[PDB]
Amino acid sequence: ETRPNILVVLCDDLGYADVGFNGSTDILTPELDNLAQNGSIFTSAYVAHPFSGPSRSAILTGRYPHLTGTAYNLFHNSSEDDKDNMGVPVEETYMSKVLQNAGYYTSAIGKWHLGAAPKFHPNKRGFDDFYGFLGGGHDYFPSEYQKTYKAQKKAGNPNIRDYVFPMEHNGKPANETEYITDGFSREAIKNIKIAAAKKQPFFIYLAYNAPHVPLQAKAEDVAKFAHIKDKDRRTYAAMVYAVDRGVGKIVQTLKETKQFDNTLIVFLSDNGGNFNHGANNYPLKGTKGDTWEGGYRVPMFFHWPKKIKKDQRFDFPVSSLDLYPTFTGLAEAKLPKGKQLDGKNIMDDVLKNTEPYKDEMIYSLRYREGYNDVGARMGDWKITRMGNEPWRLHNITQDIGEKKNLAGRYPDRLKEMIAKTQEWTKSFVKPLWVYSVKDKELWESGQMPNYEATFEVDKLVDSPY
Ligand SMILES: O=S(=O)(O)O[C@@H]1[C@H](O[C@H]2O[C@@H]3CO[C@H]([C@H]2O)[C@H]3O[C@@H]2O[C@H](CO)[C@H](O)[C@H](O[C@H]3O[C@@H]4CO[C@@H]([C@H]4O)[C@H]3O)[C@H]2O)[C@@H](O)[C@H](O)O[C@@H]1CO
Ligand SMILES: [Br-]
Ligand SMILES: [Br-]
Ligand SMILES: [Br-]
Ligand SMILES: [Ca+2]
Ligand SMILES: [Cl-]
Ligand SMILES: [Cl-]
Ligand SMILES: [Cl-]
Ligand SMILES: [Cl-]
Ligand SMILES: [Cl-]
Ligand SMILES: [Cl-]
Ligand SMILES: [Cl-]
Ligand SMILES: [Cl-]
Repeated sequence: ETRPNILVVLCDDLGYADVGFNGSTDILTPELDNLAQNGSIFTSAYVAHPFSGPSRSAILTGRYPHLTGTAYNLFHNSSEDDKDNMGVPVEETYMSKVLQNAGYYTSAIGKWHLGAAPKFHPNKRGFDDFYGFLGGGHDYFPSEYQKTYKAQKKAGNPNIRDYVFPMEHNGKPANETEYITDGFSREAIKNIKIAAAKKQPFFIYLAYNAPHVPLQAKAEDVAKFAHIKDKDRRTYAAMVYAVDRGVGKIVQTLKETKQFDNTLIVFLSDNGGNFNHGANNYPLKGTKGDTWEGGYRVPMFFHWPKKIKKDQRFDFPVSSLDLYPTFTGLAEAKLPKGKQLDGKNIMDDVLKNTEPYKDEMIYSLRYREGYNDVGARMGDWKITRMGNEPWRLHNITQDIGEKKNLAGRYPDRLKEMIAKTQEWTKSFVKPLWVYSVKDKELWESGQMPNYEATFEVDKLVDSPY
């Protein structure tokens, strides 16, 4: 039929300069590069939050996490009891469910991080099939983590880390035997073949945990980078390379089943690279978690041979929030009544090279221990507050590294963008959970969120003398 298949390939903590098509000089990603070159590379792509849980929530709900109560990560080994509601609210309908109701065969593979209790399970949230783990990460070698899991059960460990838990397949044990990146690639191939056999459009949410810690890589991938002297960089490159291998096999499967031409492949990272653990975000400033560009500006391409031209670069800013309305539009799917969305259906803009966010803002706000980091972009201009320092105004097109603070030269533009961003925060909800005890103390006493203090300007720079 006319409706395209959709494959999201979502990496975890992949740095900005860590794929070939986005600038890498040491990591080799020929299969991803080939896809990017045969479609549209997005040079100003943003995720809705600079860390996983809230970013993933935003991709699947189509709303900023500040509107859904999900702006902090779930903790390690979060409650698996429905009564504790440790998960994204069930009332916020996921794009997977919408696609499933419109006749797609739907599959999620890899990392979830959206709730470990039954009501939050992928199979309850629109996925016909799920293969992966429910929490925030996982050790990569089954021979290693299955030994550790059994050994800790035998020792009577009452709090085994979910990183070594057996993975699952629709709620049954997975009995994985491969390096799990290779396993996730295998399950993607299989689900592509199932969709081909059913003669049904597919939506596959392939959430590799690579290159997220722990840095663990196959010897055969390491040898591709054996000369790289920094052991972290060497292992990380091999981890990314393994994803690239899997994408190459997925691509051959799509061609063999004749689904390649009419499949939209979207590749991105859930957030910026963590430069403490192998990642490189050049030329951006900062690291995973920041509201510098480095925390939430990510590599992205769209690949869809039927519609998207080759060698395209799309330079206008876009959001991972656009995936929900764009995909449901492509699926000719009807949104549930009352569903709220923060992004736009951008596919016509990509095809015509027009500006979807013209005179509109793409935002980040990240909660810290007593203050807020903020970023906000319109057109060529961005405002940033990091570490509760004085506000910065950057021409992000001219100054991608956020080095030249123009707040003094153009104070009206600064204040203009502040006012719009402060108005945005008036729609926020309270978090359903926070992350640390410190967090809970600050919110309970009203020290957080204090958006009013976040949007102070002149008193941060004026001298009292
Ligand atoms: O690894 S060891 O040093 O041996 O200790 C481990 C374990 O420590 C790890 O926990 C996580 C897995 O690797 C890193 C180690 O510190 C951690 O990475 C974290 O993964 C999370 C997802 O599972 C998140 O990505 C997390 O990042 C977040 O951190 C906070 C919360 O939200 C923001 C930020 O505010 C986000 O960036 C990331 O750091 C240790 O916990 C355990 O005690 O011992 C193990 C060894 O047995
Ligand atoms: Br749902
Ligand atoms: Br397993
Ligand atoms: Br860290
Ligand atoms: Ca991440
Ligand atoms: Cl453990
Ligand atoms: Cl084809
Ligand atoms: Cl740091
Ligand atoms: Cl064409
Ligand atoms: Cl700085
Ligand atoms: Cl001005
Ligand atoms: Cl709270
Ligand atoms: Cl002020």
